Amino acid sequence: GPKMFSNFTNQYPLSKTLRFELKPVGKTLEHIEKKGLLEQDEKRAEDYKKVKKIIDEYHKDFIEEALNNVKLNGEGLEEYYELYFKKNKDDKDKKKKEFEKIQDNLRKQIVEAFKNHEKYKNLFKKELIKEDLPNWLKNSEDTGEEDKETVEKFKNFTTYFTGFHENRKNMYSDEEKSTAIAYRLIHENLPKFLDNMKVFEKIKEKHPEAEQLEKTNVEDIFSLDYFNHTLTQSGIDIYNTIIGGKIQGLNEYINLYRQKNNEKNRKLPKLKPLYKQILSDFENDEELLEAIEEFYENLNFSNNNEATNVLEKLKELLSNLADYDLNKIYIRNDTSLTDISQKIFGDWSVIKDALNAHYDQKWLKKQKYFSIAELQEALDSYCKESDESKEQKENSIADYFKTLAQTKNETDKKKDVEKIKAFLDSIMNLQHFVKPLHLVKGGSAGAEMEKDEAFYSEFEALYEELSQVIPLYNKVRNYLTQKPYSTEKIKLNFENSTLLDGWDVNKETDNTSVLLRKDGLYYLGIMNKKHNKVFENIPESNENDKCYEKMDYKLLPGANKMLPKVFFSNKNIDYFNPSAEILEIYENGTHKKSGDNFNLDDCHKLIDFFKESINKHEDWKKFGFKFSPTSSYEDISGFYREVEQQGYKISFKNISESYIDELVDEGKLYLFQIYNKDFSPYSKGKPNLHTLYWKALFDEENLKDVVYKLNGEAEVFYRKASINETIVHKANEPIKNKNPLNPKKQSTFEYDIIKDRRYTVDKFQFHVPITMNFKAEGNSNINDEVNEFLKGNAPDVNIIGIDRGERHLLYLTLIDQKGKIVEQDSLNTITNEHNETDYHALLDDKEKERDKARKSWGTIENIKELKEGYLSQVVHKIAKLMVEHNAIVVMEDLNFGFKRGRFKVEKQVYQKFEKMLIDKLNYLVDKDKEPNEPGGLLNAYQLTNKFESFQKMGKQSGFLFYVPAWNTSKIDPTTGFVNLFHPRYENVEKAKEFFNKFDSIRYNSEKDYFEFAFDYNNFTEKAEGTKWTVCTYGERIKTYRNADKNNQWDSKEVNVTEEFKNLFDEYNIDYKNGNDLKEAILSQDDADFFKSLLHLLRLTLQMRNSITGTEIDYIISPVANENGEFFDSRKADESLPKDADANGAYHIARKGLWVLEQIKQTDDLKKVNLAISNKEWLEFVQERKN
RNA sequence: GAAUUUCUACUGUUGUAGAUUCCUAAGGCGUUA
DNA sequence: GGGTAACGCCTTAGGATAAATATGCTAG
DNA sequence: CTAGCATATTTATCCT
Ligand SMILES: [Mg+2]
Ligand SMILES: [Mg+2]
Ligand SMILES: [Mg+2]
Ligand SMILES: [Mg+2]
Ligand SMILES: [Mg+2]
Ligand SMILES: [Mg+2]
Repeated sequence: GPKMFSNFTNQYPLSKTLRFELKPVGKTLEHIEKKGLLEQDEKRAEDYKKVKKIIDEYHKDFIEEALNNVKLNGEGLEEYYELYFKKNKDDKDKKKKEFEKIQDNLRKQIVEAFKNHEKYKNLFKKELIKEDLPNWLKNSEDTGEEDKETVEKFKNFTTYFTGFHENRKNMYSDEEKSTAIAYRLIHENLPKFLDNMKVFEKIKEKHPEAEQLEKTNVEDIFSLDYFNHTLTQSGIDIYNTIIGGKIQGLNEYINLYRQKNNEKNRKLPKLKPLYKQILSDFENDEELLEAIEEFYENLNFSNNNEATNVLEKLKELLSNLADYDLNKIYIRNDTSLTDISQKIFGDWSVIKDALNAHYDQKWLKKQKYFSIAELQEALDSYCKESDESKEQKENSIADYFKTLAQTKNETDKKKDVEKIKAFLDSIMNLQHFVKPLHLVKGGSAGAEMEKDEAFYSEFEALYEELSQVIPLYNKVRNYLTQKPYSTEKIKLNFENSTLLDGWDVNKETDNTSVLLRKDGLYYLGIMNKKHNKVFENIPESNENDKCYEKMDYKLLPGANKMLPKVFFSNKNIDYFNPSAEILEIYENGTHKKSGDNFNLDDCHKLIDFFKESINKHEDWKKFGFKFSPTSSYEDISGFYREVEQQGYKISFKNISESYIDELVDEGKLYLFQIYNKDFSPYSKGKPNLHTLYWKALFDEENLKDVVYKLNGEAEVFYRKASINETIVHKANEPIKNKNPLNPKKQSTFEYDIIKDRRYTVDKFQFHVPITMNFKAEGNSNINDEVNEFLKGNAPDVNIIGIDRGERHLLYLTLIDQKGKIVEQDSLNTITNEHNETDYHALLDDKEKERDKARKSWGTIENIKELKEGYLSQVVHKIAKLMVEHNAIVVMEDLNFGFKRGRFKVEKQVYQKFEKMLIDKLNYLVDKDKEPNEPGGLLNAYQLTNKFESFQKMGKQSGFLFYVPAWNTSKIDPTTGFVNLFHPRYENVEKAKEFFNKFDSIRYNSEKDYFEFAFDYNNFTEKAEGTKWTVCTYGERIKTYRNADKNNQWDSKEVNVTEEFKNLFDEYNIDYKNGNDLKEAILSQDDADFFKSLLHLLRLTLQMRNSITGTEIDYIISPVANENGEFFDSRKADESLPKDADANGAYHIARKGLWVLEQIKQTDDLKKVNLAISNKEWLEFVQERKN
């Protein structure tokens, strides 16, 4: 039943941001436009970006000025150096504790260097933008009045930089966070420095020197006590340019020195550069047409002042190549030779084989440019693999050149993209063809001897005119290829530095924002900053008139900060009058547990004082606080949690509609409507999930016991129109349906349907942060509870396995505790309550669509978005199956245990799918369940730990278990047979030794198949399982090769029994009587027979028989299971996988079953390990009795 | 040639079904012309 | 495969606040 | 000289 997840609700809190659209009401938009609140806020974005860049430059200079004067102790540096070189050993107390201690000491030294500088006192305050930044700009000579004006525009608006200052505070921190300077300089740069030191101390001390030592100080860069110099960005740059790789560097020297096999193999010791210091570093179609016409005129011209037409001049010059001497004409060694071989002979390797077999035999002295005469000589004798005895090549190179020059097509001479693209295609095809004869740069590995003047002198001047296409083609491909709509939105402030930062009643003349509600529609009023007291004094609240519902939001944000601040402030300390004992308790930190002076009595006394002060405070005693007895508090954390949980209430006050209308009309209030398509009068179906969250924020049931909290610091954005031309489906005209399974062929609408209507007009935005499970205990890691429940009670817990199939996008298999399969279904088609969608067909069609439209340069993209919008349906299906069938979910481990390629859902997409399922199961609601029923809106399931990173999650994420997908597809489902063989092919001796360890090779008189009896103990350094009996009945499909004709990736159904019979009979081997075949197979000789026998042996052991063209893909067993029956996926009994992709999901489910058995058996929970091993998995599948 | 806070599949009829945590900052890696 | 940055991913970090306090303006 | 008001800016710092 539902007992499994009934106790896994309300575990830890979550925070999410809901997005809406703001529709201005009445004269809101008119007044917004009149006061120019949109241009101002779009200019503020540019000003904010420029001032942030200026502050970044200021921080750059401060970092360069601070780290320059720091001097590390050095002895601690030597301690870190020796600890880093103490070998692997073990993670004992020393290797970890002293490592962390020295790292923290160095980091704190760097941070102390930061703090000592005078500029650090007011680096994150109003002083920075008021005085320090203008003074710093004035000091700089280059400066600029524009920069000073931009900074001065924020002289009374500094609070707008609070988030940026918080972002920039992370760099000057002690904690080991990636966004820090000390952390970088002690954890990332220094290990690279020591690695460079050790690779130098190895390679240089070896002394096989052939490079320049650069000695004829110098070596001080690599010695110790120099890490102080490379602390700044200038030092890092100096170290990198010394390393190098326009000044010669050590890395360049060593890379050039790795040749002649003296040190070439030792490429790993290559010097890695240090990491960079933190925070340190066409127009239109008319112009394109003009450039195209200019190049056309430059190409053809009008045949004036001699023939300047490059198209025919180059053709004539190439036709004249035969008359020119071939002893001085050079040819490129690049893929142009491959093209020449493919065109002249039809084989792309003839010329290269001639050059590597007849021209010379060492490393061939590889040169960039060969000579035409040498190629002619080589082609005159190329061993004539398969051709006429005498080949009429003549001047084969020149013959091919002139052939492609004129007789190839006789069509070289010639606004729409098609014509321009075809012309460009022909042009750079010709330029690629003529490129081999061009001399690249000068002094390219020698050669470049005295050239043919009469040919090459004209050729070099002719080719430069045609070489202008490459930059032209680059510009064309850069300009022509650039999405229909745009998602750039301007943030709106409404003249308030702190807007929407909080909803509290007291803090509403400062944030100038309220919520209103009427007839189930939620509005948002952002009052003008000039009149911010309009809501302070409501004239009346009579109920006869139609009334809005203004929200009375009250909150106590943080108890640990708010309580001492209010109760221990010079303004209020007299009112509350803390006793001397309480003041001493707070000062000495006795209440805190982190301090060594922890005292339960002091903490309880402070808690009692806080309770009394809260009772005294007028705005806080209205919260209706109800605390536990003070004697039950373990520490101050419990009291703070209680205050935070109970310090939040929402009430709705009634205000006249006429007052709001007058405020909107007069321009004092900007009234929007928080809108969603579920808020429309025509909406009738199930509302969106975020709409349910928003409406539950203010529900009476929710407000009785808060589950949803309205968080402050919201944002209002403005998105401009992005799509000018519209594709509109006119009204009263039938529209063809896009769903083939839909019975209704056409639909008629009495109104227009504009494509992407949300992007053709200006739309406001509203991002509302909300919190789920406000009063949650905080069990962020439910693994201990899930494991305890699974061990205690699991007679009815099923297992679900998800594997990305080769053909099927994703395959699902649900199994019991006994391994019996209940449900098998490929997730390629999702059958929801409506007609099913063939997502496999969609992706299959759209991949072809994208690859064919890429040449057309239509920026369709998609594919990714469809595959990332497909996985949402799969996540919904998985959640439904988990809730309905009481099953855990087991998946592939993509960190350690990932699979190969050639699956539809690649590793990158599968990681995102796993992340999406983890996120969904963090808070899992059903739009159909009751609000209070478990799994409903107010009692949501929480079946997964909060997601932080792919690496942080281990082998268990709550109810999701991760297993290595090693040996999950190519295993028999019935028995546990696995093909662990790695035969390969070698000489006769090793093959004969291999076949010598088979127990018994024989022919079965009955049923007409071979028996290959053996034991796994003879093969590989493993001792597991028992002796198997591999047969020759269940292996059909075989492929010849990977490419080319007469051998290809083409399936050929062949009976291995018949082929084995023919192979044995054709060398007079007798097997009719049924005798053991070990004799007469040791006859040796005829190695090809051994290759054939070994290929059949590999053939008779493959599990997955696949055909590329046809969809059939079946797994068929080579061994029987206690009844002389060989498994076959084709003739399955619905208790075994029906498909070659089903086997992976079934075996992942079985791995999860093994995980469940391990959890149940162990009595040492909260410490047990779940990472399965290959030996244990092999023993599990080969468990004899099931 | 298809409406959406936003995405995907739709017509499920001014919308249907299921995802949907947003803003800012820093760093690392990969394709290539 | 020799010392190129426009895109495309990944990692990490801060926040999702009311109230005390300092400062500018009116008034004197 | 100048008490009071209104606004902008900073601050208060649990424990797992
Ligand atoms: Mg303000
Ligand atoms: Mg709906
Ligand atoms: Mg798999
Ligand atoms: Mg498979
Ligand atoms: Mg929708
Ligand atoms: Mg769409």
